[PDB]
Amino acid sequence: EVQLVQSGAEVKKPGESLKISCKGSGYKFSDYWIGWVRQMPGKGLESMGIIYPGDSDTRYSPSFQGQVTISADKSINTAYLQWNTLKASDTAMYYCAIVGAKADYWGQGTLVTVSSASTKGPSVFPLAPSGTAALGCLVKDYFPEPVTVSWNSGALTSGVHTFPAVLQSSGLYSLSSVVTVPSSSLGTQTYICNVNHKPSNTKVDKRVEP
Amino acid sequence: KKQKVHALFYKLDIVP
Amino acid sequence: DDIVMTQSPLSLPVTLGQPASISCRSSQSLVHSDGNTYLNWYQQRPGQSPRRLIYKVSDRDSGVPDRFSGSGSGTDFTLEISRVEAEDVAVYYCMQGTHPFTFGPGTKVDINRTVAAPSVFIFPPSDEQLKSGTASVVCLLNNFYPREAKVQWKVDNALQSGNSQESVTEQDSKDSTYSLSSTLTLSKADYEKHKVYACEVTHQGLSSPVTKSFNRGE
Repeated sequence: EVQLVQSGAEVKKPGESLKISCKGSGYKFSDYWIGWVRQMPGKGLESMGIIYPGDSDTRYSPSFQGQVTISADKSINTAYLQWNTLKASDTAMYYCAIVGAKADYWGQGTLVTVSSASTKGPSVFPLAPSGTAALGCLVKDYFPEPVTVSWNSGALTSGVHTFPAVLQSSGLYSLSSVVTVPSSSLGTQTYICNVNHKPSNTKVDKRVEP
Repeated sequence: KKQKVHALFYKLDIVP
Repeated sequence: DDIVMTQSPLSLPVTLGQPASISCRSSQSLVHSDGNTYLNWYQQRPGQSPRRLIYKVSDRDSGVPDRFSGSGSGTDFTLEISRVEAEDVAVYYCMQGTHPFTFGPGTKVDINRTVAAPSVFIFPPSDEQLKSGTASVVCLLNNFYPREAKVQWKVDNALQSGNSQESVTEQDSKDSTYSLSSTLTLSKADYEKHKVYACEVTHQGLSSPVTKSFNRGE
């Protein structure tokens, strides 16, 4: 019954304000400290600050002092984290947790993505091969995540590696998918990467030849 | 005053 | 002035059915004026929220199996797992347990196996990408272990920096290896000014660095 439930995923642009929430149920919300933790995509955990919802006594980590406001509406057992003006670098997963007690409870996280990019489907380019060979597809310049890749409509799975997307300086994502195959099968076997980007209704089949 | 500090130094439990 | 929290190693290979240990250090003693030492450990599995395992150096949280234990005093702290199980593959973090609640950097646990050298491949940009004004050159490092690997791009013997991005797969569930892609991005105008494009790979399984290269247009 004891739980912390956070508000849903946020898709926002730089310059907007944002206030996200964390509702605690099953215990006396006013009597336990609540903390906020930031996790940038791929990085470690960082403490942002804590609040005692009973009287809203707030203590910020020096690294986040002045950048955010932590507050609480105890009548509805809710704590908040707020930004006056978002930046792209605020893109991260944000957790709430009970701090300082003998019991440990965390929220499920709120994913915040801050970008001024517009929805865009990928260009798909071959990674051509020239006793094992490698080939692939480069899926470039798309927004937002995700894109899915399969090979030969799902019939080719052995030896396939599809890399996590990277965020380019342009604000668009890119990724590659590769497969290793017997070099003797080149020319006699057909290799097609099937790419899908649902946010732009993009479907591409790319035949990759030597 | 003391309850606030009690709640911060790993002395208070929660029971569902 | 500010306390600094470190962990060792940054990546820990483990084997299911065997013990494991992670270390944490603080730059100054973590003993509080009230005589207690406030040092916590946390586990975070892929795609899940963190969960605390240990508080006050050695007290185990409810529901945490007794194979987990914490130890240490002053500035030196350890988390031990007496017999690793599959669900224990995760990132582990120590944290100063009082304000400002400084986290350690995290130790990433993965599955141990014998050293395996990468197979290296290089891909020139496609003619279809070039007609759009950009050139992406890709270097693939396939099926290696451990994770640590260095990729150096060279363009007519000039070492490149700042114009590539790397992506690494999660550890493969089959052969417990990693793969990695490095993508060098140049303008079409810059790409056509040079001839020899090379990727040089250094890894514990390679007795000498491996270079793969192509000549533009050939």
